[PDB]
Amino acid sequence: EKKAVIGVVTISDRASKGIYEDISGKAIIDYLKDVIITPFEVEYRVIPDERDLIEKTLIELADEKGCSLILTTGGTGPAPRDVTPEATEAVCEKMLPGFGELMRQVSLKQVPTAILSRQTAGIRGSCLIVNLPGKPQSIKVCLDAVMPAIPYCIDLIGGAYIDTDPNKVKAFRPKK
Amino acid sequence: KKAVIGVVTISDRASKGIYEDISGKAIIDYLKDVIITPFEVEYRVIPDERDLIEKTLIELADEKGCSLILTTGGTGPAPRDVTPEATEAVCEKMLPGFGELMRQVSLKQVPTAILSRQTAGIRGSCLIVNLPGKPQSIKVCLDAVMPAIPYCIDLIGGAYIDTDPNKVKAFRPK
Amino acid sequence: KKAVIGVVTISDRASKGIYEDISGKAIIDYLKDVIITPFEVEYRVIPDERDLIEKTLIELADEKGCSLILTTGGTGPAPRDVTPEATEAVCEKMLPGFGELMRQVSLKQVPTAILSRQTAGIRGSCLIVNLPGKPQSIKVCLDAVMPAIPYCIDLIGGAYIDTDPNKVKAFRP
Repeated sequence: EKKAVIGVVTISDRASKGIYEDISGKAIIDYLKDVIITPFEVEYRVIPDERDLIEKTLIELADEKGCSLILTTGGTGPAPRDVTPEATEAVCEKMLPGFGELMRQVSLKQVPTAILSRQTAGIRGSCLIVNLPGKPQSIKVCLDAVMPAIPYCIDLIGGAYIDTDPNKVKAFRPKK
Repeated sequence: KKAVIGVVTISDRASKGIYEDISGKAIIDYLKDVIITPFEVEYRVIPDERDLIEKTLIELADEKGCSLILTTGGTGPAPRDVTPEATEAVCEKMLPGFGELMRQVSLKQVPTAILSRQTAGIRGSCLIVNLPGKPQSIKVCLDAVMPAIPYCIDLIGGAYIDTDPNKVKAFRPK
Repeated sequence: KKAVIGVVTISDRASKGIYEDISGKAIIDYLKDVIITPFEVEYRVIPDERDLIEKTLIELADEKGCSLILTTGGTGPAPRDVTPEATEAVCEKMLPGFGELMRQVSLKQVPTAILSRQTAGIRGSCLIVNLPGKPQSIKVCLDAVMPAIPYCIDLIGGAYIDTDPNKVKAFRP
């Protein structure tokens, strides 16, 4: 059986040179540990806002570390240096428009500027890559919104088996 | 102009063997139930081979004169699901609102609706729309987008289609 | 630094002088009504010709120094409706959330909202947003996206804009 490996990449020129506490990264890893009940390992990376480095990082995680899921945080706004979506589009062979649409929709509730987010999601081999926001409150609503479909998506692309605690988040798996 | 509607079932079972087509059935049943104007159906069941999908859509729009083509199948994240790609390839103008609405109305009952890559686009005077595969989802999606289809077809110079207002209100700013 | 907003009406009728532009005027009125900071308007009424749309958007952003450009017209399914195409052609980064929300908000009124291809993108320090036609559908879309515009402009190095919190709250994290 394939081992479940999950990538968590915090993208920020600032944090890349040092960060006392990666609140965004910690929130994401905390979430995963809480809701997931199947065995899995985390591959954490903190890199700057450099398109080529982000692409190479995602590639290393998916291709070398064998991640079935990679969650990024940061670099998805309208500013010129925010190139996480561009890097994500570049390494994936197929994008999932439903992710960005839903994440912005749930984020909009409390954040009117959620429509400025260029967060997306895509598939590279047997790995799903999802761009999350930076704010803890936004990260939470986005994960609550998309996690229910992640395990099944991973099943469909041949990734590692992941299951969640139905009491926190139920991993929807449609059957024949 | 004669109203011809294409219904294309794209199967990922061409090799495993097809024993039924409940998806195509749901679509044909829907069309017959709501459309009140005369129309014919060009039905195609093809394997999920990208070039064949594009070829089929081009034939239906260009040779068979369809004003609307409805597809089912091959719209998920799996690598073999390339219906959306084929659709983009044959269309000159895409309509993002279709995929958006279809994923939105399907979300409550289908959390995995965000995995769907269904889209919609225009090729000359023909509107092409990707539909899901589950009959229940097909009806839900068609109920959401059919209201704007007849009018969209008018705007691109396609054949006249009108539905039973007691079943589906084809909105026509007129 | 100076706040300049472009308002582009893409219509044949209006460009011929045989139709008053109720759309563009509604946009200008909206801006004058909600903005409380100093700004000027660069108004243009042009035919729906692909090349003229791109050149007008480029003139406004590059030569007139607009930090925001609002277009109206040519965003439907018809083959002549190429405002979105022209917008994509001049922007270096698109904003999918804008089209998503505008269609969302429009669905409330009419189901044909899904036929709209309105979008938005960035060119340098200028934000370009495609608005609807009816002066009424314009107010509705603007009420939905305006809250995030001033801040977007801040992030791309554009001019400072702020609105009347009693009319439209310009959200700034």
